[PDB]
Amino acid sequence: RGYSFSLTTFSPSGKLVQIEYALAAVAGGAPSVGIKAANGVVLATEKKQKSILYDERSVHKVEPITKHIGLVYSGMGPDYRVLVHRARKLAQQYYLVYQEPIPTAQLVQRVASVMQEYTQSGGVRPFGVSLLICGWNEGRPYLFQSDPSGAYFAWKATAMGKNYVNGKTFLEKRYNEDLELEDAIHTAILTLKESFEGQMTEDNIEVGICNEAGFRRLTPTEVKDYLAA
Amino acid sequence: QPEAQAKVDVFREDLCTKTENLLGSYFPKKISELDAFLKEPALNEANLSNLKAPLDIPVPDPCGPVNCNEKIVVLLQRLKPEIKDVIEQLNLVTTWLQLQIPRIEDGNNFGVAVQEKVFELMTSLHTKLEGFHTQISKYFSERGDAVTKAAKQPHVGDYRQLVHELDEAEYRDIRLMVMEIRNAYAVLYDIILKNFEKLKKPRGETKGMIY
Amino acid sequence: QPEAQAKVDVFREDLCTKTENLLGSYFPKKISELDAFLKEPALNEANLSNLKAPLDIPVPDPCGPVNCNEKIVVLLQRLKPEIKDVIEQLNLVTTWLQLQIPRIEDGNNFGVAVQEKVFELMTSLHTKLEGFHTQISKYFSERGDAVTKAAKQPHVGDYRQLVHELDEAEYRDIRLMVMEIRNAYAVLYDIILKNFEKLKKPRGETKGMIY
Amino acid sequence: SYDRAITVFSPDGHLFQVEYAQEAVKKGSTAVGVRGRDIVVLGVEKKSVAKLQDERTVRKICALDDNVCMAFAGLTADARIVINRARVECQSHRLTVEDPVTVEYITRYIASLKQRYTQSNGRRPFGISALIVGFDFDGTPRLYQTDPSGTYHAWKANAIGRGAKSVREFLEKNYTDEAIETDDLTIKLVIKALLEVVQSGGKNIELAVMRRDQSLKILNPEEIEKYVAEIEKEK
Amino acid sequence: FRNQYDNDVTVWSPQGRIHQIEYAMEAVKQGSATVGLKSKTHAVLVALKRAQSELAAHQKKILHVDNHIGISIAGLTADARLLCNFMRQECLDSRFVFDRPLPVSRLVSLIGSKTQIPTQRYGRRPYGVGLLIAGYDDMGPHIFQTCPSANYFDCRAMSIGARSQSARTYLERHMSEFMECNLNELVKHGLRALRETLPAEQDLTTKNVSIGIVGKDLEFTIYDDDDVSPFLEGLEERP
Amino acid sequence: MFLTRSEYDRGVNTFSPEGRLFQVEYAIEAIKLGSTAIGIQTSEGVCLAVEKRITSPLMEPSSIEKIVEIDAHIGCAMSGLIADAKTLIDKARVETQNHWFTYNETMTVESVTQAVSNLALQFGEEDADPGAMSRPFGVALLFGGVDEKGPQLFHMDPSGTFVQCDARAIGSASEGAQSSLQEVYHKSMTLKEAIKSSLIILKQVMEEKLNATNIELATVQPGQNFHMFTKEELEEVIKDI
Amino acid sequence: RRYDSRTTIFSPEGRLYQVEYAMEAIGHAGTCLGILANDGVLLAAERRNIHKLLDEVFFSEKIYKLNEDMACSVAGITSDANVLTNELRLIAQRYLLQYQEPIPCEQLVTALCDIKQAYTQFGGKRPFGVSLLYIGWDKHYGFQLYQSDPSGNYGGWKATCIGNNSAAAVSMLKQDYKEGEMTLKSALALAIKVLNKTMDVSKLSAEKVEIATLTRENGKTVIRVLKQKEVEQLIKKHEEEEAKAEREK
Amino acid sequence: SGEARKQVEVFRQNLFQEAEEFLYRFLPQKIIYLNQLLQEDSLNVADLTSLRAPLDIPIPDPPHKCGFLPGNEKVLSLLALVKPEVWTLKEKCILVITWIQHLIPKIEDGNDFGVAIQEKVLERVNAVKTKVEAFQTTISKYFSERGDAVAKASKETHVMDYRALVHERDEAAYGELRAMVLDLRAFYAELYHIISSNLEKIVNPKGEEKPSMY
Amino acid sequence: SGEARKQVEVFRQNLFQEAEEFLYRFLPQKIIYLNQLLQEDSLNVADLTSLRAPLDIPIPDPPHKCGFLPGNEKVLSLLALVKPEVWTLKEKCILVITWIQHLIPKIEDGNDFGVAIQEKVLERVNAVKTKVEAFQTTISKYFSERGDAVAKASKETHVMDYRALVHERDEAAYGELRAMVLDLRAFYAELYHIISSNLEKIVNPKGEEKPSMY
Repeated sequence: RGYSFSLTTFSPSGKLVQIEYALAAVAGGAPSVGIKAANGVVLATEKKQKSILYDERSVHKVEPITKHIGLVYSGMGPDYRVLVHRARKLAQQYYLVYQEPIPTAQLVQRVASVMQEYTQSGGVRPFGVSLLICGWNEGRPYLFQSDPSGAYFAWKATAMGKNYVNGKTFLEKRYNEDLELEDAIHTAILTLKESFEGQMTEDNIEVGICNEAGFRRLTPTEVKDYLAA
Repeated sequence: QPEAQAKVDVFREDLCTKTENLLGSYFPKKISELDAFLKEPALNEANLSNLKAPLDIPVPDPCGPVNCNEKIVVLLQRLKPEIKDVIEQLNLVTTWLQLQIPRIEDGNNFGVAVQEKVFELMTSLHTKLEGFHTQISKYFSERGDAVTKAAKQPHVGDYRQLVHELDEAEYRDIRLMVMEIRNAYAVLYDIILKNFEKLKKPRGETKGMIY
Repeated sequence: QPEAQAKVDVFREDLCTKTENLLGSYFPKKISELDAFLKEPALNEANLSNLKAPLDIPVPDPCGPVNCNEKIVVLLQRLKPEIKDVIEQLNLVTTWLQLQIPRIEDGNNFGVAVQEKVFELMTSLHTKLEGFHTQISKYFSERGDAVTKAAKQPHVGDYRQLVHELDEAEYRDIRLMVMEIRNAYAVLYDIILKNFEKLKKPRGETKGMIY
Repeated sequence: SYDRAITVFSPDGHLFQVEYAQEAVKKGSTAVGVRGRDIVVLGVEKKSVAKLQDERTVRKICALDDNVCMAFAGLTADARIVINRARVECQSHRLTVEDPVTVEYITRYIASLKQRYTQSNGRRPFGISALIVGFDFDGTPRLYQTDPSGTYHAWKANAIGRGAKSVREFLEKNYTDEAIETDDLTIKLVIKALLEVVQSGGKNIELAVMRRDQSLKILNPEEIEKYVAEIEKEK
Repeated sequence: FRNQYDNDVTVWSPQGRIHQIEYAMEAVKQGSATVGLKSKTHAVLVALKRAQSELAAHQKKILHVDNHIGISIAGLTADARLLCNFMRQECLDSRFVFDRPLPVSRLVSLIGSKTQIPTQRYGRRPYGVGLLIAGYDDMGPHIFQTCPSANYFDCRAMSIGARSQSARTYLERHMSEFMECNLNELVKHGLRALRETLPAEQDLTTKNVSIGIVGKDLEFTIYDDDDVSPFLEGLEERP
Repeated sequence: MFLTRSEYDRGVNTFSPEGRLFQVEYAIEAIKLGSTAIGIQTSEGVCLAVEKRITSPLMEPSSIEKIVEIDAHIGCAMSGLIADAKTLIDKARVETQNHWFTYNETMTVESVTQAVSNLALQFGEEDADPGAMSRPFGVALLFGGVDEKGPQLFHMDPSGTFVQCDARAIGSASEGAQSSLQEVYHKSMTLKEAIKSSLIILKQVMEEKLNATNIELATVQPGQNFHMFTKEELEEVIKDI
Repeated sequence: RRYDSRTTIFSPEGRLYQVEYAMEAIGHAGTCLGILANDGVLLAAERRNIHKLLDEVFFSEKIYKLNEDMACSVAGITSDANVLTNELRLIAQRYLLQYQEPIPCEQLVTALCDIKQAYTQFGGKRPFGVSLLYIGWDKHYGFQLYQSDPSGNYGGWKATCIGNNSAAAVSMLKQDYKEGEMTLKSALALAIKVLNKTMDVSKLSAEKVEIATLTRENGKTVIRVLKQKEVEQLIKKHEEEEAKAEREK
Repeated sequence: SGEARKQVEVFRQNLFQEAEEFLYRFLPQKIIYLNQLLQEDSLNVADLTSLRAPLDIPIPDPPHKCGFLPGNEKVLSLLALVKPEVWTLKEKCILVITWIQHLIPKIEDGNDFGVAIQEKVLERVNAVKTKVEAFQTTISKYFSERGDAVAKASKETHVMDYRALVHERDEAAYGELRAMVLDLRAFYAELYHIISSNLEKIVNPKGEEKPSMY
Repeated sequence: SGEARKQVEVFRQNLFQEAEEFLYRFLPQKIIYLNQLLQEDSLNVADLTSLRAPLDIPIPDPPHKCGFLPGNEKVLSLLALVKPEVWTLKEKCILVITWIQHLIPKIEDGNDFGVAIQEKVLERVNAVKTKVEAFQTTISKYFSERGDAVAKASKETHVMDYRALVHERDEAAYGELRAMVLDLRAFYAELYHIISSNLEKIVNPKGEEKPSMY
């Protein structure tokens, strides 16, 4: 009824419906999986393209906010770019003020605060993208998810996007805390494999790894090797 | 004046307890009982030609008493108690919900709404069951008219066919009423059970108090 | 006009006092009497066959006075005063709320709305009771039609069955009516009692005196 | 139809949302003020201890400044904003004119704040009515009341809040020059009146007196017990 | 239904008509009639004022913007007072900046621009006053009318207000005579034209008629209750 | 046959088919909710009278203030919402004072009404300023004062229109009081006759019996400044009725 | 019809429904409990989140340290909470800069509550949907526990629970809490007992609860989140104590 | 034509004076008279057995047209008292509906609230009209129904349900008459209350013309 | 009480399996079976005159009860084929209606889109039910109408319209049986199409549990 349309209106039952509707957008998004291994965090997502015509090198689902922090998204694509840019900017502001790379937890709190701001005003629409943010700070791997609501949770492993619920179950069954990243990247490709609905190919999937060295996107050749397994 | 408040209170408590018993036990037991009746062979007969009962009316170039179709009558005797029972229980559920409806207020209406939507569905079942009762009553009158017409006019073959047809139709209607009653009992349970928290306490817990 | 005012005031006072008496004392008392009546054995009979009454129609290979089902008649005689009593009470309560409805105004309609919602429920009951009153009459006419039909056409067995079926149905309907009559008295008590403050004073007595 | 916006005027020229805010005041706890010749007494009912709740935090009666005290009935939070804003003004007047605020100046200021909220949509009228008691420079006792609308009136005695109608009737009959003759008698009148509307006894009334130059004093629960006893004994 | 498309000035109707602007135009009809006519040397405004009650004074229908320009209002008085102030300030501004009486035509263009902005933007209602503006500038006597819609027209003569068709009719038939008319004749012709608007029982009186005259040698002057007596006395009786 | 749809009434800034701007009209209706106030202008002076409408004996009569002094020369009797009146009386008080400061003279009653009227007209969202009430003001003020032109009474309405009135009644019983005023008013009446006549009309319109407490009466004769009859003076005049 | 949208419209009957609707949200949230004891004040919360793949990187999910001398637990929309906690931390630091003394506990609560009232009064913003318990020691009133509501109305409570099954907890606390006799050790036990009843899980996981205690030691307040081993001992002690009473029965 | 307006104006004025008089005289008097008819024991009979009226039809037993079977006299005398009242109310209700219909104002875009008060009052007057008209139909239905039962009962002497129907039909009319006299009394009362409470808006729906804003 | 939920859940699990089975197998199979009947020559008779059945009623002329008049055999054989078919569709629809009603979720303020997909489907199933129930009624009416017309013809041998009516009634029934089978075929098809396309929301209206905002 009336509660559904407004974003500043709590429904009888105290649910802000437009945010719930916004989360539904993320669910419709392409599957994305994040596993936090002891030595690293692997972020991977499906980049399935409608046609061979699309040039894959042009746009990347997995992006680097800073040398040690990288993010993947499930949801509305235009929105991801806005958040990524604000994130890249928020980090540079930390560097200028404190001259130290931003701790990952700090960026996720800051990006989330931006998301909450969009939620408050009637004029704007909540962002429809959820971000998985992975980083290596203080010799420790970190993985975090920020939902359109503005809430950040820390996940040892999680999957967002289509078939998220099934993905999480597969991961809970296959997750070992002591896993090394080389094993973990394999676990992730398997998790995506569950819902791919097509032959996975190097182009169809995009994967990124965070370690002491810092966030990097595995190039297509490297993934082909991992897929060969 | 609460001098007789005890009478009002007893009725209120009794309805609540009776309802719990119907919701907790009678409805589950009846669904099993009815499923057994559907399993029972009388309800399921493949060829209605078997159901057909002979008419003694003479065929033209003084009719003896022409009996009814016993098979149909026996099925009716099993079904008639059940129809009346569901109507009584439906009244009980309606009464219980109405006692649960709270003091009318401007807001926090969701809950009063849930109650109304549930009340509407129960009332819809009441109508269908009242209709089922009417269909049972009409069968005797129509069949009786059909046999008299057949007897008065032996020349008309169709009137004879109508008696057989009305019988065939009644068997099918009875089986459907039984199927519907089983369905009606279950839906009544599904609606009340799924929405029980709101039906029982529509307004919800008392809040902090802004004033 | 002042002499006229006295006549109007007398009615206004009389309606208000009577309603409080009905709600305060008569309604609780009636709920108790009716629930007792439902428990009374005549109202609950396990075998409807006992209800069946003799048909003297001579079965064909001269009809003596056929008689009414006394058991149904005695129950009806108990039920009929109650059905009439409830309708009268509904009128008193409907009139009372109507006199309570305040001068029409463009706001603070809540309260006038509560009065309207209750009226809808009271009106619904009045409609349902009228249906009960009508049903009682139809039973006598319908059964009478069936017996004449049975007498006219002894050959048709179904007509005799109809007379028995009608009596059983009436017994079942009467049982529901008693339950519903008790429920109506109860629901009326709950709705009027719960929202009494708005019904008695729809607008409210506040005088901020902003103007 | 004409009740959804403060700005809209109903056919018949009634602004409904302002009237509805006045209804909110009625839901609030009762408060009574009596202007005695030398003492002004403000008394408010306390809803309940709740057992596990500290009572120091809940205070209906507050001092706007040394010479002005206010009691409120209505949404509690709004009162805290109005009380705070009045306190800033009392001090600001002292800064601007070097003189202590008269009781009426504070009443007019509080009223204007409320009217400002009623005037434009996009703000909700403060749902509070307040009794402001004070002694003026001449030393005349003054009692004023304000309503969500922004109307201020001076009342010799008044009750705001739930049951106000009943207490005000009691006060109309009970109030007399004779009753206000003794400072104790004045405290007794308010206690007696609140007793009429309070479901419990003295346990549920918080009462305070402001004397000609003395600061507001919230009477100790024991002092209240003594007064209720004298009243009960006399009954 | 078509209840929709009429709520705001920002909604175009399916057939190209902005209804609120039209509804605003209806406001001028509600007001008392006013007639404006011009001669080669003078421009005249005559108005039929209305009174709330016998005790109450008749309202002001003719207002002086400047020595060379004056207006007569038909419609909501409030909108008129606001527009008049804008016009007066625009005229005062020209004298301070350029030391020239503002050309009357230029002022009407400015009133049009201010008036149009409410029509296209959500928010302020379209002004619902209809204004007849009369002035003598170097180009000559000028009579202009402004609709609640910002459109403005230059007229040999015009009547705006209730029952103003009747006046326009008289003016059209006797129009040629006006150009060479003397001032007394021109006001007399106008008083007759507004008389047509009046109900048959009602008659022009010193109390309900206001005459404003501006000319090469005459600064805009509003002859009022006792000063309309010279112009009114010469008039005849109802046709 | 009833067509009661309305649907153009809600929301100022909306012109009804027929161009009626109903919200403003409804505001004019509000003044009828207010207590009746009657003003008579006579050569001797202008007299203003109002009915207090005191709800409870405990409320102090002095506080109800339906007649107030804008300045010594001009006074105002207000009927309608009390609160919006307070703003309009304030604009008037500041404008009279601003005129003394800028021009060292006393504003005429008409200019002061024009000044308050200008504020009332702003309700239309005419200006971009945030601090302007969106709703039309709900008060009608009768402003009476002795100026250069002698005793004058101007009546202002929520629309913001102002007119001189020899006698006007604003308020609940204005219709009917006005009718009576029309019969009684003669230009030659002295203030003494007017005070008696106005109070006679008020006694008829007011529900309660007239008593010094229930009425407020003021006069601004040319030599004197705004004067409010005290209870003693009021008692003498009411006794004469 | 609908007088429950926009947060600025009083309903006939004077109720602001949007605030009431907001209060409903706190009910869905995980239970948080605070008990005041003569020695110290404790906050214990139920970490509703129990998904196996979640990491306890933070000091606490629901307990936040507003200032050296005070702490808060939040129940309600998490995003709204993050905004309020940031604000509370700034409000406190501003008092210290201005008066160079720690913010008195009530004042921090009163100020946040004022931000919460404003959101209710002005038209565009939704009322904040969080209810939070503040625990702190102030020189003026010693150890204090305060509970806040979306309304902006705050209260001082010796013990209170906000969130799911709050009513059951308050009832249990009402009989169990002994005024003037509570010690942190006893209170931690009362907390485990009430939490056990309120939480649906038969056994408190000891990973399903977070308990934080504020005590003044050596003249400086210490807010410590009890580590899991410490809580596990408390759960075992309760399990044994209740079992012993059952064994006696 | 002014003369045509005058002729309607004469009718309108007469209706207003009658309505005012009916409101201050006939309506209060009727409430009292009807309450008395209800108070009278005739409509307050404790046992319906006394109302049972002789049905002289010979029953069939083993070894001509029935003699005149008259209508239940008790019911008829009550019907004779009620029938004038049903018509007085219908006519007086009609007078009121015309008064309101005449008072309805020229259709306008807004300030149509007074019209609404008139519409809601009319809706009540219409509802009362349908109920009262039905009462008149019931009287005829009773005579036809009782008559048909008497005919059937004589035609088939054996069936005794038909005999019960005659007794029941008579019983119902006694019950109905009691309710009907109650309703007419209540209806005069409700009409007086709605009209008196809302008289100002009904008499002058749009009110005094708004002071010129134009 | 848990025991009660278990039995009802069993009924639900049975309903789900039966409903799924019906959609997967019975509905497609029936569409083929009913289309076969339409193609069958019996339902595609070129000349309706062939369907005419003899009415041996003596035709009157200027100088006994008619011999038994049998019902058109062709129509009865066809009706016998149609009457079982009508019943199965009504039963299979009732199974679907119950399944959807069982699946309707707990009433909640938000996420009511799924409830709507179900409600829209319920509307189609309700509409189909009324149409099919009507078909069952028509079968009964044909026998009664043909019979009454035959009776009238015998009583009044002279009127020949009565004779034509009987022949006409039979031709009408034949046309309607063809339409009814065509409708049953279509109804089976429509239910498969609406349920198949909208199955995910119909089975799972609310959807999976969302991430916690609390």
